[PDB]
Amino acid sequence: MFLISWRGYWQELIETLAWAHERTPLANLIRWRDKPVALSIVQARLVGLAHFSVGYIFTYAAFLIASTSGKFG
Amino acid sequence: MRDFKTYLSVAPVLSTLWFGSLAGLLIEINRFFPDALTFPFF
Amino acid sequence: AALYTHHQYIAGFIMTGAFAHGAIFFIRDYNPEQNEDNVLARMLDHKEAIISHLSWASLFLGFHTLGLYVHND
Amino acid sequence: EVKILVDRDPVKTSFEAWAKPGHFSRTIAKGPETTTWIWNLHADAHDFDSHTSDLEEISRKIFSAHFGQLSIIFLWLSGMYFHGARFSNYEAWLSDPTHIGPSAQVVWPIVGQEILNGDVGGGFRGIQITSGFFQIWRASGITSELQLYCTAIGALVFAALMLFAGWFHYHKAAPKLAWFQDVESMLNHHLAGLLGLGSLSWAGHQIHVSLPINQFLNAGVDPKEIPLPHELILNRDLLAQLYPSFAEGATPFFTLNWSKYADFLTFRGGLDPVTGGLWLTDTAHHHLAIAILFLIAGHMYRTNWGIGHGLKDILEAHKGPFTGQGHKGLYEILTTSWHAQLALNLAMLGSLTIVVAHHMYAMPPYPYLATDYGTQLSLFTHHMWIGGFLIVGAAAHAAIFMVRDYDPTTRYNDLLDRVLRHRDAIISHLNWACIFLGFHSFGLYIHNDTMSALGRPQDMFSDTAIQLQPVFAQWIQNTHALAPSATAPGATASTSLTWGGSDLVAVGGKVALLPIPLGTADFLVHHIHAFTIHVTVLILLKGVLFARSSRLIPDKANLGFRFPCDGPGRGGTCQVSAWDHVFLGLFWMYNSISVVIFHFSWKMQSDVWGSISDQGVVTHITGGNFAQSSITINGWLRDFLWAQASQVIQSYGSSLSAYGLFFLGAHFVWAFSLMFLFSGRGYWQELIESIVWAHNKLKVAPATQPRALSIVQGRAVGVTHYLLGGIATTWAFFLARIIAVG
Amino acid sequence: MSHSVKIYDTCIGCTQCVRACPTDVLEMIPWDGCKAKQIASAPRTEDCVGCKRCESACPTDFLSVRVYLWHETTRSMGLGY
Amino acid sequence: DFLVHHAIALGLHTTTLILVKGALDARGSKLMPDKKDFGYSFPCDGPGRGGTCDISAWDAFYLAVFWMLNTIG
Amino acid sequence: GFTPPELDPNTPSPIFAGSTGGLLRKAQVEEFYVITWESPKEQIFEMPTGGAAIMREGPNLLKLARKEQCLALGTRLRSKYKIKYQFYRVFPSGEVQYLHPKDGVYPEKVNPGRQGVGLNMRSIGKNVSPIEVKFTGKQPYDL
Amino acid sequence: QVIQPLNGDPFIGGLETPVTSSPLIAWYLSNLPAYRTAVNPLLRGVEVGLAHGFLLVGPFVKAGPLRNTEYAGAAGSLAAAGLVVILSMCLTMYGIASFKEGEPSIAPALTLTGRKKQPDQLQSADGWAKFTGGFFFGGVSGVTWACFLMYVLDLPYYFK
Ligand code: CLA
Ligand code: CLA
Ligand code: CLA
Ligand code: CLA
Ligand code: CLA
Ligand code: CLA
Ligand SMILES: CC1=C(/C=C/C(C)=C/C=C/C(C)=C/C=C/C=C(C)/C=C/C=C(C)/C=C/C2=C(C)CCCC2(C)C)C(C)(C)CCC1
Ligand code: SF4
Ligand code: SF4
Ligand code: SF4
Repeated sequence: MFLISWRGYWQELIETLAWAHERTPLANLIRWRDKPVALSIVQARLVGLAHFSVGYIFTYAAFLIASTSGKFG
Repeated sequence: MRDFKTYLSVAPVLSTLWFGSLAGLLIEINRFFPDALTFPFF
Repeated sequence: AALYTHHQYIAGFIMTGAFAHGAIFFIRDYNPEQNEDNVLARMLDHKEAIISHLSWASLFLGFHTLGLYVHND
Repeated sequence: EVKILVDRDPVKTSFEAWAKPGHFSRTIAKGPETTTWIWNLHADAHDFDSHTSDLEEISRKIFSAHFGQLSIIFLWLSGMYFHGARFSNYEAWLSDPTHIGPSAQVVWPIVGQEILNGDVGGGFRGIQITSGFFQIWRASGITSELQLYCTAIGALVFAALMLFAGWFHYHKAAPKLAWFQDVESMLNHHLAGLLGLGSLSWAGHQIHVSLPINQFLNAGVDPKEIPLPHELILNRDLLAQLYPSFAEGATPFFTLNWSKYADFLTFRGGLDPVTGGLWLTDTAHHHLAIAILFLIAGHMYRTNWGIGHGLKDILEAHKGPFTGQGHKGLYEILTTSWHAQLALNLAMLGSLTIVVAHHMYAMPPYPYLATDYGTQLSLFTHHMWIGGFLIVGAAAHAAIFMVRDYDPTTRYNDLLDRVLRHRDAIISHLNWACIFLGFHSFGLYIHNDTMSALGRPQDMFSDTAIQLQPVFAQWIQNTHALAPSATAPGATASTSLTWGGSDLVAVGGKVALLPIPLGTADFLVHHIHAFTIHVTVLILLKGVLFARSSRLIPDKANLGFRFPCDGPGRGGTCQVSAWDHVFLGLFWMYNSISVVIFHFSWKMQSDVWGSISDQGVVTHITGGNFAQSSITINGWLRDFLWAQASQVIQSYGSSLSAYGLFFLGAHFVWAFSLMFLFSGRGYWQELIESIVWAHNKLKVAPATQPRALSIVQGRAVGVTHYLLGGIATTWAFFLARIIAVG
Repeated sequence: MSHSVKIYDTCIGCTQCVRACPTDVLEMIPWDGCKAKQIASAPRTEDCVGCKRCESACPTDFLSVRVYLWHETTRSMGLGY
Repeated sequence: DFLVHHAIALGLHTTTLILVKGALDARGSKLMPDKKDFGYSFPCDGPGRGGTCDISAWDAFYLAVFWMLNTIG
Repeated sequence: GFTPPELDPNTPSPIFAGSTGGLLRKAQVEEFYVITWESPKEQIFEMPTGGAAIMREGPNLLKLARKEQCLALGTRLRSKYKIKYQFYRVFPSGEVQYLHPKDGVYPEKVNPGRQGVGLNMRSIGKNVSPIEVKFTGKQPYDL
Repeated sequence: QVIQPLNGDPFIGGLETPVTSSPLIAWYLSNLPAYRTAVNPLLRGVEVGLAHGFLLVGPFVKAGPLRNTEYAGAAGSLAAAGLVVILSMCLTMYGIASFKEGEPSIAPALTLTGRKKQPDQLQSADGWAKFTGGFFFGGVSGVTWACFLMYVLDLPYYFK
């Protein structure tokens, strides 16, 4: 989803989320110091690549070790 | 008739005719010379 | 198995980083005036031939390997 | 005022426009300068709203395109009837439906593909079909191949008639705009003449043809010795032997003694024990009542005579304090916008298809349909996918209405304005609902997986653990089980066997239907379904509401309905168009329908489908492991995917090997889609530059300059290949698994 | 702290770069290097969002108006909140 | 072994093609002659000139990481 | 010598029924924009914050959160209804900055008295390579 | 006309609805401790902490890993107290992140009618610090009271 879905949809969603937080009683007392924005395009590409690589490595490592440890040979 | 022949000369119609003729030729060759793994004529 | 997989993934990541840092050098540190008619500038001179021949090799290998595999299947 | 307004010979029939590609618009008819033009030629081909600004020509093109679609459908139906007449074992299947697999397609003996001609039974070798046409033909009273041939010829003639009508009503006698805007007469004719008269005629066919032929078939009479359907029409005594009320004629109908017709018009319910389907008398009475209801429901709207209702007045009469002016102005919106009608009809037809799939699985209406597990699975899955696609297209065209056909200067609606004014509240509340549903539906699966992996099975959300029982659904099932007792005393049995009781229908040693139990696993899967549906609704409704403007791009409507982005500005404005919202919601509809069909397959394989022993015991296909395994993702991976994929990965060398090849090819296409989905146009264009240099070196570069696919086209290709691969994978897996073991 | 919008001397004089600006960054000033006797200028790049609509309408061989993305503010990130 | 070694060669050649194309077009191409002025990692150059997604050399690295992972797999 | 027109706080606003797309906390802690125009006829227009409003005859004042919204609304007014429009930026301190026509003339058409900012007297391909600007704050395009 | 613009202002990002501006809803929100501007933030924090720590004990006791053992009453309650130790900590960090020592309160100084109002001391360093301390004290007191009621004094309850 960091690789397929792109920034404008998430930014337009975050705008509505910010409106909801600014208009919710007992929650307007808590306000953010940094304005919430969507992930940058290069940043989202890096995040999706990191999730992809972590999944690749962890999945194949688990399969390899489990296959060679459930039977050693 | 000239416009219809021009339509027959457009890319998808001509490609369909050419590839259908080629596929028919290959299918008939595979029927008459089936299971060809080598070239044994020489 | 774990050692082989670990070191091969490490080597792949490291080679990818080597090419990435070569691109970084080309963007940042490359000086065309000090490198005129060098063996390094002539790569950029005939970059189209290199890229097209790499494309041909990859396309030929993929076409014929996938065709043989699909044929066997 | 409602007359036939038709202009004569508006468009000249000629091949001049055939010779020129892209004649419909101006920017495209100039000729190709790059390759992108070709793709554009296949993108604006059916966008009649962009070709011309006149509603009359658009409506005429729509009418003739509908005629062409009807001709294609009739051609396809003729093909199915022909392939059921020739190259089929329908006559063999009629004698032994419980042991002979239906088949209507045979492959030619070339390149070794004749292995696909499997031993389906009945002295026939061919591809086993799962469309359930044999059950339809048996329910229609068809006992010979000549009848199928006649139906195929008639459908060919009807396809030719539809094509001629499409040519005639555009090139020769085209309707005017006011003809299309007569919505009241159209609704009257489509409720009384299309649905009502069609239901009445089908009820007449079932009463006069299907009932006696099916009675003879269920009596064990050989199909070739059964009297022909016309013999039961000319000889009323032949029909009167089976149903004595036919001896009285139509006088009980005209004297309101309808209770005399209680032998072929029964409110029995349940299923036929002989065939495992609904009683055909029940279907006849149902279609009769539906015909009466539609016929008296079609005289509602006003026309040339002063009696009737006005749609505009009915809409304007409904307005409340919260909504202000109410539904005023919606008639002018709906009568002047084809996209709004397409959105409404697509949503309704998708929901109708979904409820059709549910009601066909719950009540098999054809003989020997429930015991055909492949037909049931294929029908449910197929109509689920069709409904999801139509529901997505509903929002896809609602967005087009909002971008193009919406304006408040004229044709202003108060309800739409009030919806657009508080759209942030709707989107934020639906966002919270999606997050809450996702957490309390999938984190429960994660919790169960972690508790089982940590060796704490008592801490999971299982039946032998913390129980989340669907008390409401179980109460509904119990209420519908006792409906014949108090609430519906005129019904002999319940409306289905999937509620409860000791009832069980088994035909030929196979279970047709069983009382389906509901537990914690069904609870978790149904809330997962709700979460996925709510997320898809969130994406589609956000696209529809923000298709015009937002806090990011105040002039998004000027950019169009289908544009890639607004540059890397504002941090990045990628996929801000409503088309990209549809493109994103396609994946989520795919995910939701995939989870739904996985749930259906596993639940009916574990708790409904199976075999009946002679002693009386029932053994299911997967042994009822849905209650304890489906509560964890590892259970879905192992006991459903891994366990049931053995029938599709081991199909090589047998008649089901095409399913294995399609499994592999669908995996390949799904992986191939990720190249378009993850990449961008600039890299491919820069590579095409080098390839163009290589071609230009040898004087072989084309005049049409090669260009990489556009951003929107790249996303479209990616999502199309993604859906194709991920759907064909499930198709091959389901078909191989349910044909090999069912 | 703004995106850097630069005008080069290859500017023909077409005002499409100015008409395509949604935040009124560019304007047309007099010049003498072309037939149109005018060139574009970017005095209000503090309001530039980076949408690059201006350089999507420049008809030269390469863009006479160039937007280089740079440090981003609340009005450069398109934030209404 | 022959088929899988040729698939390995296909993966190596394709990853090399992506990385070499990124390195040699890092300084610019016909679509973006002034890429060197935009640094190593930038999102795009807008939707103009047909569309310019993934035009940076960082994006070439990001695309080639997938092919490297597939080859090592 | 063009003088900027002063903002009139007592300007009536268009008839609007309320929307969730209006101002937020950014209008309080930071600036917000105000567009003023003169409608010759009481008609109905489409707000950039979603929904439709009914402008009244005479002067009309509308407060929005972004300059892009003000410019989009002004472009719609000029193209569709042919109304002269001016928008300002208002700070929480009360300061008003007259924004859009900086000389009273629209930026698309040439007007004397404008100074060139960001003007480079070279072709785009004559930019200095980054290696020649390394370890200095100056960018190649700023030279 | 039931749905109004927000305080007669159609150009503010909100709306007036019966869920937003009902007299009963406004009264209920105004009588909550978080909206008691004239009261010491210590007392409002004490009330909020008491309520939240009291309600937090139930889920931890009834759904904890030791919910079926003898240690269900104590350990889960301890977990609730631990959560308070976390929660106040978060509040403390908020009090350091937002408000400074030398600045006054940033709360609005007006009402719906537009009259002058003394700003709430909660939106200040000292006010939020007092609120957080009261929240911690009330949270531990409420957890202790819930444990005392359910398991020390042994009052009869349905315990879900
Ligand atoms: C997403 C939903 C979800 C849910 C509902 C549960 C539920 C449960 N888990 Mg599991 N779990 C999950 C996901 C989830 N888990 C995930 C993602 C993981 C990571 C792998 C785990 C791993 C895990 C572990 C390691 C353990 C549990 C355990 C438990 C129990 C919680 C114990 C506790 O300390 O918390 C209770 C916390 C609360 C403060 C509850 C707050 C909710 C309040 C009451 C909201 C009510 C809303 C209110 C009505 C709103 C309106 C207010 C009104 C005034 C207007 C409970 C049975 C424990 C156990 O084993 O017991 C079975 C435990 O040891 N879980
Ligand atoms: C597993 C699926 C998949 C496949 C098959 C490909 C295929 C390819 N990649 Mg892609 N790619 C993928 C996923 C995939 N990619 C992913 C996930 C990414 C990360 C974003 C990329 C990113 C990427 C980059 C960055 C590059 C490529 C390039 C290439 C080419 C490599 C050379 C070669 O193998 O050509 C052999 C060709 C094939 C395997 C594909 C065609 C399949 C058969 C042969 C089709 C024949 C048509 C058949 C008759 C069907 C008819 C169609 C219709 C009528 C039904 C090839 C087109 C490289 C390149 O462009 O090289 C030129 C390159 O630069 N890819
Ligand atoms: C009672 C007669 C009647 C009937 C049966 C229909 C039926 C139909 N109309 Mg409707 N329609 C009617 C009156 C009628 N209409 C009137 C009076 C108007 C003008 C207000 C319209 C306006 C209208 C439009 C604008 C459109 C339709 C469409 C359709 C088709 C969509 C449903 C569908 O395909 O199901 C499948 C149904 C069948 C195949 C069952 C058999 C119906 C037979 C083949 C139709 C013959 C009916 C015809 C009205 C009478 C013959 C005229 C004579 C000169 C030959 C369907 C054939 C849509 C379409 O698909 O057009 C091609 C479409 O675009 N209708
Ligand atoms: C929210 C309430 C509501 C709902 C749920 C529906 C739902 C439905 N309506 Mg719609 N409708 C509504 C409000 C609503 N409508 C209002 C207020 C009007 C008055 C403007 C209409 C006008 C209308 C007409 C005139 C017709 C429908 C039909 C239908 C059904 C479409 C059948 C289909 O799926 O295609 C399956 C195939 C077909 C039977 C339909 C063929 C295609 C039709 C004829 C084309 C629609 C053309 C329409 C007149 C647009 C012309 C534009 C003109 C101004 C230029 C669908 C279930 C159709 C129906 O009655 O079906 C039985 C139909 O004929 N609707
Ligand atoms: C029920 C009938 C229906 C009708 C009449 C329309 C009508 C239309 N649609 Mg809508 N739409 C529908 C349903 C419908 N839609 C559904 C169900 C969806 C959800 C997927 C959409 C989603 C949608 C989108 C996303 C868009 C439209 C747009 C359009 C317009 C132009 C269509 C176009 O030019 O394509 C001409 C035809 C093609 C491009 C064919 C493409 C090939 C498809 C994708 C492949 C199908 C795969 C096939 C089964 C696999 C076989 C393998 C192959 C080798 C043969 C037109 C008003 C377009 C628009 O208006 O643009 C401004 C547009 O952007 N529609
Ligand atoms: C397969 C993994 C995956 C996951 C987990 C998500 C996750 C999500 N998607 Mg994404 N998405 C994906 C793939 C995925 N997506 C793909 C392939 C696409 C391409 C189409 C998209 C595109 C997309 C769209 C278009 C939308 C989403 C939305 C959502 C969100 C709604 C669900 C929700 O909030 O429930 C709660 C969260 C989850 C179920 C995620 C897993 C959390 C588990 C249950 C608990 C983790 C434990 C806990 C946090 C402890 C942390 C440990 C600590 C050490 C940090 C959620 C963040 C929708 C959204 O924004 O609505 C709000 C939305 O509109 N997604
Ligand atoms: C047969 C044999 C032999 C030999 C061998 C050899 C001789 C080998 C070689 C090999 C080789 C020879 C290899 C190579 C490799 C390479 C590589 C791997 C590369 C890479 C590259 C890169 C990464 C790049 C980078 C860059 C760029 C991008 C640009 C800029 C610059 C730079 C450089 C940075 C002997 C006798 C001993 C023994 C027996 C066996
Ligand atoms: S900057 Fe672009 S639009 Fe402006 S004058 Fe130069 S070429 Fe024309
Ligand atoms: S990037 Fe957009 S806002 Fe900036 S100058 Fe260009 S058109 Fe104007
Ligand atoms: S990456 Fe592509 S879609 Fe995204 S902003 Fe750049 S050009 Fe537009």
